[PDB]
Amino acid sequence: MNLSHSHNFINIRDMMRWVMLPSLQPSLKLALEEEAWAAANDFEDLMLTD
Amino acid sequence: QRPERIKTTPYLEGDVLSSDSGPLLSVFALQEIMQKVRQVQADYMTATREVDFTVPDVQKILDDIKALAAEQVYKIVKVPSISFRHIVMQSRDRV
Amino acid sequence: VDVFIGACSEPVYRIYNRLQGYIEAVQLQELRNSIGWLERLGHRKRITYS
Amino acid sequence: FINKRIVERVRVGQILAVLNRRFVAYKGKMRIMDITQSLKMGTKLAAPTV
Amino acid sequence: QIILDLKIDPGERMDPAVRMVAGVVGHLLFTAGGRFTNLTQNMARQLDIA
Repeated sequence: MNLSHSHNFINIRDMMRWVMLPSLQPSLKLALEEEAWAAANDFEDLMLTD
Repeated sequence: QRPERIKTTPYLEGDVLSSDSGPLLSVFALQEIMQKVRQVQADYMTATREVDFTVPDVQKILDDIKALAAEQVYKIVKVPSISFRHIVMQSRDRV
Repeated sequence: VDVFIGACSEPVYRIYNRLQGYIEAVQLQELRNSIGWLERLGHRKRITYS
Repeated sequence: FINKRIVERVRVGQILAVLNRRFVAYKGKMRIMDITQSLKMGTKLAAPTV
Repeated sequence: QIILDLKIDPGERMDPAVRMVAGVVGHLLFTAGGRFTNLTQNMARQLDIA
């Protein structure tokens, strides 16, 4: 990703545009990561509360 | 091995001058891009943030992607975790 | 371009507003006119401007 | 007698009462370079001789 | 994806005839057609003068 040293030339509305573009490559790790994020949508299983 | 390189007539047969390759033009093309932006920023009064222009090793990068294919996110184990423990107190038959 | 509101003196702010009004015109048409004029002189005088 | 508000005593709430100058600032991730000297680069085409 | 230009250089001194011959070779090696281009609007202008 830093083959053209583009890590220093990105403004705040370009990295926000990447997180909203729907394109995912399904694999074993993504099928194992999205299940891990589903178990943390309450934060009480993360020892964090309000 | 290929049907198109069989050179029968001596028209296309000529002298070899130099050579080129894939992993050599990949490091050459990134040099000629980063040398140009380091040349016009030395001849004129430019005012930007200091960004170093180092040419990365491409062959080391492509090897390290290939080593990531041998990773294993799972693991083989004989027994599961402990997952539960008990604290004793002065009481018997109640913990 | 980030625009905010600060504080400067009155006879110096007119110099700052006229300078930034010049650079707003250079990006529009003064650069394209100057480079587009050397191509007409180098056509005439047998010069090649880079 | 000078009709210029050089020094006025003022309350501490009206310290930020002089914020009325619209400043136009540029981004940190873009660049500004002076190409005034770039209008002189160019070679002269010689005439073909015998 | 890759477009060419001219690289005016004052240090190098060539025969005047090598420019005029290389205005012919550029017109039958490159491509500035209706689909893609191999060369800039300026690089294709110095070939028509050549």
